[PDB]
Amino acid sequence: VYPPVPAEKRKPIRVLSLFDGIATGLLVLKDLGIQVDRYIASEVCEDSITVGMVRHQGKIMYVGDVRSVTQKHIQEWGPFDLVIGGSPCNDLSIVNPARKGLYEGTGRLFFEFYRLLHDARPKEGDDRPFFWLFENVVAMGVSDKRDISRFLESNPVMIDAKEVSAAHRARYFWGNLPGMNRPLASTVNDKLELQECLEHGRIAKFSKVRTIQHFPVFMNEKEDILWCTEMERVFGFPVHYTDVSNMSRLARQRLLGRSWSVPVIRHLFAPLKEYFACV
Amino acid sequence: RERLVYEVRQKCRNIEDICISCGSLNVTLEHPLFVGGMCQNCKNCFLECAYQYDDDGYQSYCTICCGGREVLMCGNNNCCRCFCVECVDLLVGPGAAQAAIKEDPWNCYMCGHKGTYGLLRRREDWPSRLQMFFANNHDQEFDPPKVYPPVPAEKRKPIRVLSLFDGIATGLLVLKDLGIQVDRYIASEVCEDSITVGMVRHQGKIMYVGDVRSVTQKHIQEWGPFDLVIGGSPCNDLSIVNPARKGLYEGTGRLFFEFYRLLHDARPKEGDDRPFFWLFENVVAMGVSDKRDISRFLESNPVMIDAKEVSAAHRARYFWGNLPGMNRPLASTVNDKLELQECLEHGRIAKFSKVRTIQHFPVFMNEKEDILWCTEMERVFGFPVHYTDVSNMSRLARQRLLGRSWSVPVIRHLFAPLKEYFACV
Ligand SMILES: Nc1ncnc2c1ncn2[C@@H]1O[C@H](CSCC[C@H](N)C(=O)O)[C@@H](O)[C@H]1O
Ligand SMILES: Nc1ncnc2c1ncn2[C@@H]1O[C@H](CSCC[C@H](N)C(=O)O)[C@@H](O)[C@H]1O
Ligand SMILES: [Zn+2]
Ligand SMILES: [Zn+2]
Ligand SMILES: [Zn+2]
Repeated sequence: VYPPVPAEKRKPIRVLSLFDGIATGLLVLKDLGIQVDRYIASEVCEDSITVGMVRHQGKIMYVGDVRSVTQKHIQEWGPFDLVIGGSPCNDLSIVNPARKGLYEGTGRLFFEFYRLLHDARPKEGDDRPFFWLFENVVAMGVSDKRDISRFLESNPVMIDAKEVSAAHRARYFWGNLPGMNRPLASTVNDKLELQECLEHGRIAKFSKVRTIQHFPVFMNEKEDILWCTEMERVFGFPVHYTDVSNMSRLARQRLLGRSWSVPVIRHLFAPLKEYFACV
Repeated sequence: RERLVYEVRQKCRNIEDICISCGSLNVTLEHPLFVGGMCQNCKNCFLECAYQYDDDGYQSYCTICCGGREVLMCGNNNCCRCFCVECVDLLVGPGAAQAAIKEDPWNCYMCGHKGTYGLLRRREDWPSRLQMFFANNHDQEFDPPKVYPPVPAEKRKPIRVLSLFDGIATGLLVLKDLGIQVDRYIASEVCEDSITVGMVRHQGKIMYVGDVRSVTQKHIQEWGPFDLVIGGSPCNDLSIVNPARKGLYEGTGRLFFEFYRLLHDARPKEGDDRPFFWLFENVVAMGVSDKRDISRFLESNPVMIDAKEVSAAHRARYFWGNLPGMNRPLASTVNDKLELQECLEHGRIAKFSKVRTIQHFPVFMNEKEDILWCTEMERVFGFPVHYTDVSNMSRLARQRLLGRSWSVPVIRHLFAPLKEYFACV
């Protein structure tokens, strides 16, 4: 536990964000009104790059693959105040029909986070505030979870988004952010019922959508999928967030599906306001 | 015309006494863009052909004669004109076309910086003459539309609209933007995506009908008196942009009459002097006898309105109707974006200032050639941001859906004096 820095002394936060996806982290930091000095992001999927580019207005400095980031890169891109990331979950999740393996691909990429975390960490005796967050799914192996806990040298917190959002999104969060254990509060802006997240003219038999009776909606006495803008509303994203480039619906749903739940991430990132500068 | 222009350059015949399109001696008009006379058959050809563009975004035929077998496309940015080899042999000289092919950065004669050549010289008020040229269509003489006296403000009531070929509910959207109270908005449409767009964006208010051909006069009577009937025939088959142009009169022409029928069904009787208004829309790249038959049946003179005046698209459209002030000039408000660049997303730069939609991919982003994004196509046509992102549809379909639609500030311009006849929010 690092002691709080006085308000006049606070500075803009610097974030290294691995497996950034659609820039949920920076978006949440903006929503909290924290000044962001810089936001370095590694990602490989072009659609997600584009989403971040447009929605965050060129501010994000885009890097390539995480495996091309050296310790020299970490040093020359300035000291980092917050390192965040979530390993690929599509291969760990049981939803993908082609489950060739779980430890392959995703597990290797985990260590990449691990490496860069140590690269971004201040030395002992440098008592400057430094924070990190790793995210993963709950449907994972026990020895896998143990090895992750061993390497990050911490105990996981399971947080389920149902407490604050209209999705069943149970996720592990390792990290040293203050108040990562405390209970989740749902603000009035958050929508605990699926029906509030639907478009007008639609009615939901479901109150929650399970995403980690396939088609959740009865509209005009017919069974339909949630629309992309509603999937955004379920996860807490701003309205029409992923409509940037010309991409197919299947891809755009997939893109939204991988992402972090916005009010959960707001809940986690909120006490960082006590350590950095405000807008 | 080779021997006749031989006598023209020998100072024995005036170029203004000869039809520079086909060499006819039956000179009635002057050519609107360049020096010479113009015969009536060439006027009909010019009406059909001038604003016809190929799939490359350049003109389908020569700009001069509206024919030509092999054409010269123009190098200058945003210019889409073509000049066939035959025309250049008279006006610039023999072999000038074959020599002009070899000039790799070439500018066409509407874009030439000098503006003055030997036999061909560009006439100075050509945009004014282009605007006058449609007023020059007095062959289809018709009586002026009946002007209805303004209803006092306290007496005004909410407008009722019958909207055929509604598409994505551009009309109701514009009426909302003008702040006119809408009692009801009956709409016929058949494409499910467009139905959905209207449903969501206009919040269940729209009462959806099926095919226009299932709407009877009894239907028209029992759905209450209508104050405004609007519509635009399918333009995809009339447009030269669709590769599969099987016909022009088939499909689209038949559906035109549907509008015609329901218009008469919705019209008040003589002696019923209640205000009533109607609008029909169509493309400029259409047949002359087609345009005549349309003018004959709607018993009116078309107004051509080009969206370039108020928006970032070349969208030249005919508007028949009796709305007051349909002839008056178009004003572009500060909210409207006359440059393509203002309509782009951040991080993108447009070499183009206008997009021609009636160098295929209009955008240089990160030193690469890309299509406009769907939300930008919405911004080009004046639609609200993220207007067509309702259901889960493909990009090709969603672009197509946007492409057919009416230009929003043009429709705002047309619908604006209806505020003097109906109730406000
Ligand atoms: N080698 C690699 N380097 C960086 N990102 C990668 C990668 N391989 C896969 N990814 C990306 O890692 C992401 C994992 S899920 C990302 C969730 C993210 N927090 C969000 O809010 O969207 C995927 O988007 C995938 O595109
Ligand atoms: N039989 C029919 N009845 C009603 N609409 C039809 C039809 N056949 C085709 N259409 C529709 O007519 C439209 C012509 S273009 C529509 C433009 C409209 N003003 C807009 O703003 O979108 C197309 O959307 C097409 O889907
Ligand atoms: Zn002629
Ligand atoms: Zn020609
Ligand atoms: Zn030119």
